[PDB]
Amino acid sequence: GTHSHGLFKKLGIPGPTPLPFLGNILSYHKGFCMFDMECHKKYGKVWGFYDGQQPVLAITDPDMIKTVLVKECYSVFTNRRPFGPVGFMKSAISIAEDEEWKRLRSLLSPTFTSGKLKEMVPIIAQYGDVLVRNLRREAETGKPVTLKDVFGAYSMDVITSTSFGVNIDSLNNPQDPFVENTKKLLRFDFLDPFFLSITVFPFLIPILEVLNICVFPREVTNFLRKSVKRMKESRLERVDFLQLMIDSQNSHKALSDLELVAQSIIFIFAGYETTSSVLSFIMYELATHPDVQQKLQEEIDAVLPNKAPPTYDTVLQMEYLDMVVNETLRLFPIAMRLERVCKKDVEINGMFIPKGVVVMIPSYALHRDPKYWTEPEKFLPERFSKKNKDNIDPYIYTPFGSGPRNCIGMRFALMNMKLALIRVLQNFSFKPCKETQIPLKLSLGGLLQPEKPVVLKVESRD
Ligand code: HEM
Ligand SMILES: CC(=O)[C@H]1CC[C@H]2[C@@H]3CCC4=CC(=O)CC[C@]4(C)[C@H]3CC[C@]12C
Repeated sequence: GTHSHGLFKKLGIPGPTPLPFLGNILSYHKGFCMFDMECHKKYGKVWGFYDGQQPVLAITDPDMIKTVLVKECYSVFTNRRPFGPVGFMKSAISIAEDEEWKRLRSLLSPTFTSGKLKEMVPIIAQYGDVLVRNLRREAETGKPVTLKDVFGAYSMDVITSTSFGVNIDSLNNPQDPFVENTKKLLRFDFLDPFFLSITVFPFLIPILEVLNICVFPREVTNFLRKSVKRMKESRLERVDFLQLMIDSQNSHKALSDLELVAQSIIFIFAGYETTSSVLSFIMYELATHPDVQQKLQEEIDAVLPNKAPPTYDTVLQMEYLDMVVNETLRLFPIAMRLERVCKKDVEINGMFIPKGVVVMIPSYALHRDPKYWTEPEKFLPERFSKKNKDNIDPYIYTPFGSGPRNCIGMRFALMNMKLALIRVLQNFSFKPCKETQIPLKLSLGGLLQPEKPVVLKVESRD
């Protein structure tokens, strides 16, 4: 079982020595992120490894990265690594490929313009208020609060309302069937037995498609499909993603009906647990660095006096806030990696890359690389002080990727998280208990998350 295993020794590329059938996956005991640093540390600029039989080429040079992510994105590095039995979700933009990806992407971009984002701020700012009362209510009771729980509820509230115009406080209405289903849409752990099996036996993926076994829980997708077509149905009696999409069905185009339901499902999958994880990582950093939390609270109260409500304009005004957000994303880029399938023999910047190879950018590692980042391990928001910008390479730092296929939901996710932080920090402060793990521990699994969940105390500023 060493078919594609000769490739990198042939081209003269360095790397860890692959076992038959398994390749290098046994090196994943430490998790993706620490496998990526070790390889960087030990082979340097470039290296090669095998996910089962699948050869993966890591690159860390910013010029090489740009060529891949930007310059030719369209005729060579268009698609992501196929990853599992996927059924109708093959039409979701993050999963679609080549020409149909390109069609969806430009059908869906107008939905993410800045105009639309502003129509949406009074809708998401509403759940900023909701989150606050939920927070005071169980902070004036004492004591430890689980962030992932309060920020998950907030992330859900904001998705349900901007995706579908469904307005519920999910923390307190925990069983609207709409809360129950959408909550099951978590990010995939690719070190789970199921995905490691799939990686070693990818010839099994088609078999699973046949039995209609899918990585998106068929019971949840059923629910949303029936939900959506009913929403479209009883709407022929503003503003939300569903609506913007229903409109771009009225004149590549003819954004399909089922194509629409797929995008709706995938927007949830993309924004729900991502947004809640980052908010947790940030609020963890703010509790462990009162320096920074105090400075932010002071910045907020100068832009928004008398606990005044955040607007779009006052949000972009706050550059210490922006500093904290980015410095958190550096330390914890929850994507971990960026990947493109190389779909033709190509020659980029002097390195020959044979057709079929997965080219991989180790985002977690580059964000912690001693060259570009002084004291890489410490939470230092001053890195992003507008002084030191332009000392920041947009290809080293890539928490939302880069190029035509970057995070289409970026400015939304950024605006979402900031409005949440502001409303929270206008009202509360967050101290570390010692149910709190200090310092933080990342998971040995395939998701960038804390080992044990983050718990803190929440004091009302009154
Ligand atoms: C803090 C929250 C988020 C982070 C850190 C994040 C990060 C990322 C990253 C790294 C990628 C891959 C980009 C690449 O391959 O270069 C991505 C893709 C994507 N994200 Fe986000 N994301 C977040 C939230 C969201 C939200 C809220 C949405 C939608 C509402 C969203 C929708 C997408 C979509 C649709 C793609 C694939 C786009 C395509 O393939 O054309 N993400 N995200
Ligand atoms: C947590 C996670 O990544 C999810 C995504 C796809 C999910 C799997 C999908 C297929 C599946 C079918 C089963 O009957 C057992 C559970 C499993 C094996 C699921 C376990 C949890 C997985 C691995």
